[PDB]
Formats: sequence, C-alpha cells, structure tokens
Amino acid sequence: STIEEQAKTFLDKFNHEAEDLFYQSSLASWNYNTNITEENVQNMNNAGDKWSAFLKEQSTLAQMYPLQEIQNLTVKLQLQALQQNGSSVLSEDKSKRLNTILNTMSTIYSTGKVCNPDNPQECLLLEPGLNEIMANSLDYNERLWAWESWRSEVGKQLRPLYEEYVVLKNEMARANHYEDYGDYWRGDYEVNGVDGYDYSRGQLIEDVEHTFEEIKPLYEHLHAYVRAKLMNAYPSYISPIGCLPAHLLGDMWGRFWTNLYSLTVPFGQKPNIDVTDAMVDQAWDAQRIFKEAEKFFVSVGLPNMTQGFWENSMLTDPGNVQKAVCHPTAWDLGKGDFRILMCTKVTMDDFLTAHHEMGHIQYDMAYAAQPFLLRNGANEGFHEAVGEIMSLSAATPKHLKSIGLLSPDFQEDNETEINFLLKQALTIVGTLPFTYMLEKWRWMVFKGEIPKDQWMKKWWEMKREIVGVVEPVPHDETYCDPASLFHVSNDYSFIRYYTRTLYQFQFQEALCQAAKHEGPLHKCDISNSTEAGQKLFNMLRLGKSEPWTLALENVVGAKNMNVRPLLNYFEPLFTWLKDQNKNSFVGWSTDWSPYAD
Amino acid sequence: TNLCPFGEVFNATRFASVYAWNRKRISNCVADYSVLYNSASFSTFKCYGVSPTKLNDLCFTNVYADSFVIRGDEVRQIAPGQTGKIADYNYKLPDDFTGCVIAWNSNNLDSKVGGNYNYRYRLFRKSNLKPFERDISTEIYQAGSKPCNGVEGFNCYFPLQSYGFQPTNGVGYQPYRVVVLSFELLHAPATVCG
Repeated sequence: STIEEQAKTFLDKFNHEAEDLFYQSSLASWNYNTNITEENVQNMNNAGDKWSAFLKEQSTLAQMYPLQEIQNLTVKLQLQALQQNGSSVLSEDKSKRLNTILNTMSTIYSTGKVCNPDNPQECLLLEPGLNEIMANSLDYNERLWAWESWRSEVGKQLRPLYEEYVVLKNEMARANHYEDYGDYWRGDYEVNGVDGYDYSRGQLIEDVEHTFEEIKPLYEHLHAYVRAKLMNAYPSYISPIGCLPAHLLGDMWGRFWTNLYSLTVPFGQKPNIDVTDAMVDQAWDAQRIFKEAEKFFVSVGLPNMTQGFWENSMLTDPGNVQKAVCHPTAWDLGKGDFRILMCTKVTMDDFLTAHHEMGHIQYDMAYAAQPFLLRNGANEGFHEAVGEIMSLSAATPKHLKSIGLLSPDFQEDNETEINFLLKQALTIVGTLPFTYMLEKWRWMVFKGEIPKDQWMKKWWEMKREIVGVVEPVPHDETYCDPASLFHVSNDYSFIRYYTRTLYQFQFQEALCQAAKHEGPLHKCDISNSTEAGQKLFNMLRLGKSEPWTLALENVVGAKNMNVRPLLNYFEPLFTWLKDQNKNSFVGWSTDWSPYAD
Repeated sequence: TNLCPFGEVFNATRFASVYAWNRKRISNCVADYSVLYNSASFSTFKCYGVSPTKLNDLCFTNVYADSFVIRGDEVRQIAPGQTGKIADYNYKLPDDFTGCVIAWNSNNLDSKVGGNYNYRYRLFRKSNLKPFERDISTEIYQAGSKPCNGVEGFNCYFPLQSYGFQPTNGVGYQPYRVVVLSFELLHAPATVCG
C-alpha cells in the first residue's frame, strides 16, 4: 500500500519482460552482423523496434511513481534510468526531423567518396582505401589531398545538418530538466542520493581540466620529440619552433598517433618485440588465440567461458558466401548468452585484441546477477577501462615469455623498455589532449559559449593551443571539420575515451600492488595471482548498482579520478624524454602558421 | 509382480510448467531407484531425509512424483527452506521434507528457435504458498488499492509470466526438467520397495 512496494512490483514485471525483448533484439542484431543480407537488415529493425517501442510504454508507466517517496537506493537507480523521457519531450515535427538527420548524418560520413576530377588514378575507398594513404605515406601533398579533399565534401555537407543538430538536441535536454545537452552527457558521471560521494555533473569539468594540468608536462615532451623526429622526414615543411601540421599525425583526424611510431622509433637497431613470426611457425589458429586468452582470466580467479561462447561466437571470416561486418565487438546478448565477433588473424595486434574483447565479456559475465537496468558499467568509461588492463598485461615480456611465444633468451635492457613505451605513449598519452579538446569543443558548442561567426575559428584556436596542431591551409566558416569524425556525426559521447585512460592505470596500479610486484609498472603482470583478480571481481560484479566513486574505492581506495598512476607508468619514458629534449623547444607558440606569408 | 511406472514420470514427452505442476500417486509396485543413480544423466540428485543406500531397504506407503520445468538457476530453489519466485509462489517444499529431487537439462526437447513460450510461472501472488499447495489462478494481481476489475493496467499485472526458452541460452537459463519424489509413511499398508 506504499509506493516503494509498488515500485519493486513494477520492476519485476519490467525485468521479466524486458529481458525477453532485449535478447530478441540482440539475437536479431547478431544475425545481421554475421549475415549482411537484405532479409536480415529488417529483422534487426522489426524486432529492434519492438524493444524501442517497449521502452516508451514503460517510461510512461514508471513516471507515476515519484522518486521523492522511495527510500531504497537500488530501486531509485533503476527508476531514474527508466523515467527519463529522452527524445519524447519534442513535438512530432522535431522528433521526425531528428531521426531524419541522424539517418542522414551517418550516411554522408560513411558514403562520402574522394576522387580527383582531373586524374583517373586518384580514386579509392575509405577502408582499406583512404585510411591507408593517411597512415603509411611519406609525402606531404599525398597526405594533404587525402585531408583537405576529404572534408571538402564530408566537411561541407555536414555543416548545415549539425547546425540544426545543436538546436534540436538542446530542446531535448532543456525539457528534461538539464541545463544544456552538454550537461546531459555529463549525467552519466552524476551521483546523487549518497552522502559524501556526491558527484555533480559540473564537477566533471572541474575534474577533467584538473587532470589535464598534470598530463600536460608529459605531452609537451612527447610532442617536442615527435616534432623533432619529423624534421628528418619533412625538412622543408615543419618549423622546429612552432606546432605540427594536421595530416602528419597518423590518420584522418589525428586521434591516435599509432602510425607515427614507424618513423619516430627511439632506437632502430634494436629487435622489436613481436609474436607474429612466433605464431605462424608454431601453427596457431583462431581457437588457440582464445584458448590462450582464456587461461589469462582463469589464472586470476575469473571463471571459464560458457559452452555457448564457443559454439555461437564467430571467430573466423566465413568465406565469401556471406559478408559480415567483423569489427571487433564483444556481444552480451543477455539471458546468459555471451558471444564475440571479430575477424581474427595470426598477429600480435589481434592477440592483444582477443584479450581486450574477452575482458569485456568477463565484465558482462560478472554483473549477470544484477537486474536488467543495472547491467552496465559503473560509468561509460568504466567498461572500456577493465577491458584494456588485460591488453596492458598481455603485451609485457613476462606474459609473452610465459606462454612460449617470445624467445627464452630475449634480452630486456634500458633501450627495450623505451621502445615499448613510445609505442604506448603515441596511443595512450597522445590521444589524451585530442580526446579532451573535442569534448571541450562539444561542451562549449552546447553551452552557447560561441556565436555563429566563430564556429570554425574557435576550433582551430583550440587545436593550436591544446594539442599543438595547426592547419595547413585555412578553413572558413562554411567548413565543418569535427563532424568528419565518427563520434560527432553518429553522435556518440567522447569523454568515455578520456576517462578510460585515467582509470586503466588506476586499476593496473591497484592490481599490481595487489599482486605484489616489485619494479616498474610497465613490466608488471596480474596473471598467476588469484588475490588480484578477486580484487577486481568485487568491482566487476557490482555493475551499476553502486556509484562509480564507491566502485573506484573498492579497488583503488580513492573516490577521485587521479593522474599519478599514469605518470608513474610512463616515468621511465618521461625521464628519458627530458634528457632527449635539452636542445629542442619544449612548448609551442600560437603565432606560427605554414601559410603565414 | 510389476515394476513402478517411472517411465511415465521421467520419460514423458511433454512435461508441465511449475505453476501447474503435475502429481502422480505412485503406489503398489516394486520401485527400482538403483537405476536412477547409475543413469548419469541427471544434473542434480539430492535426497533429503533418506539416503541413496537406504532407498532399497525401506518401504513407503505413498510416493508422490511432482514434475515441472524450471530454469537453470532456479533448481536450487527446489529444496526444503528456500525462497524466490519458485519456492514461494509456484512450488514450495516443506521444511521437514523426506524425499529426493531429480533435475536434468532438457535444452534439446524444451527449447525451439524463436522461443518456447508454453512454460509459465507465478510472478505475483497476493500471499505465500503453504507447502505442497497448487493453485491455478488467472486473477489480476491487485498491487494497489485502485481497484481493477480485470483490466490489466496500472499496478494490476497478470501473474503468469512465460519462460523464454531458446536453444542458444546460457546454462542458467536453459530448461531443467525437475521431478520431485516425496516419500511418506502413513497409517496404511506399504509395498513400495526394491
């Protein structure tokens, strides 16, 4: 006869009906990803709409239970994720204009083709087309053509659509009692109802720009070493005083610097660590990569994989009779069915990925006891952090020598640990200002902090200040450069790639001090130690039922988001990077430009 | 002399659901329980009160065999002194139970592609069950004080929710057929022993 009695009764109707619709919306979505066919594209749209319409009838029923009268914090976490109207607060014209834009904004990004209208040979696809020319080319104009003429049509036919996308999603969040839409994406990190652990949506901006004041002395030395090594490749294009040009960072936007490792090696005469020539000679197949990735998680205390994991998941490209989008995604279908979908090959980059996409499944298997609305990570960048601490442990030469892959007499010296860290600094440290600046840009375009005339002037003013990247030729306001990225056009949150970095070293320093390691953090390993994986499983099993400040205190002991483990990881590199930068110019100047003539 | 018809309780082609579990009064036959240990196909064989060795030395008056189909992680609720959505609303065993509980996987007979929605269970009951009480009822569960005259609406839910049995489910969601033998001694003559 009380509201908290009817709330648990309603959620028992929800959890025993949404679980039977989320499985049929995921199994039908699995049948499309394995079979790209004209029949299976509608079965993920007919059965996918049965759950898209189910969450609208329950969101109109759950709002009859007020959240001021319930005192159980478990029910208030499931009802807060259910009473949110989302895009239902708009009219019929605005909700139809939003779905028309989102089905078209993702279309011009994917189906935007680049050709030279004067030469017949200069036409290519995107992957493995335009991604190849922007990664492994050693010319300046061959990269400039793939960078300016890529945003000459995709960065121009996405400007008036994203301009209307700002005013459409601001009314979606102003009627949901949020401030802006930028305050709606910081509502995942919000914690209310717990005393002492209250995390506001506005304290995420106070924490992200406070974590960047410690990672900036590290990035300024990584940038000054990459720029000084680009002088030997382009001696007549880059000045060694100012900033870097945009199309020389590795790919189309400059997010990851992974492809810049092949030109800026610290020591080239040293043998690079690799198991690709030790997996083909030992005759490894698509099963042995996951049979050796399973023994990593059993050795720390996490359970074995299910029997339905090995008969239903797709690991090998199934010939030419069927086409499958086999980008690596770990599939949690619900109802105890856990699969995985990737095109595996015998290489180290797919051996560390098999550790990365099985660490997602060992997270989805851990919160299976939770109710349906609490079966997710503690925040958005919390699921991708526990999946990548396994990639940081399966790449060390203590694990590659333990499974017989690496040589038994492979010498580890001072000059080997740097060459592994600079491969990791371009992928982890180098993407940190690029992840923070784009989310600094979206949170300042949704707050109304810019007018229309400085829409593209205040984006390159931030690339020349945060990431230290200039433009080769200037872009006017008719251009729109950030919409060329996947997460801006398809409207994904991008701060989940900034907090997974700061959490994956808070976790690894917590899982190496539990495994009793004596030495630097990058040579550490968590396998063959049950007292470290049982530390993590007390956090993996919580799901969303606990706030993320108490899930960090379960493994680390600090409710905040800290930097000091990440500076302790790259401390043997940052010591070397200071000693290599006595003659260079640590820091950049905004006044330089390649077209400043 | 005849054998006990255990070939109609264990090898039945279509079992029952746990809200409307069947019950077969097995009496006046020479029951052979020694081929039940040696079958090696039952995932759970727990005997409460009696022993697997004492089951061929003692004779019981009535042997009731209750058969139903439940989930994977709800087999543990079929035990004397458990609670949940099965041991309180569907099939409650008494605290002084004196029988054996069979349980085995039946994914290749009770699961079809797309869903086998023939097995149901009580999700909402206005009280708890007495031990060994079965009540088939389709009454709309009044979860408030509105009231509701049959129309399933706001805070008046249908109690019989169906099982989503599929062949690609997990171990804890696959259908486990369960037979519960409930031995007892009464004040009648007894002739059920091996």
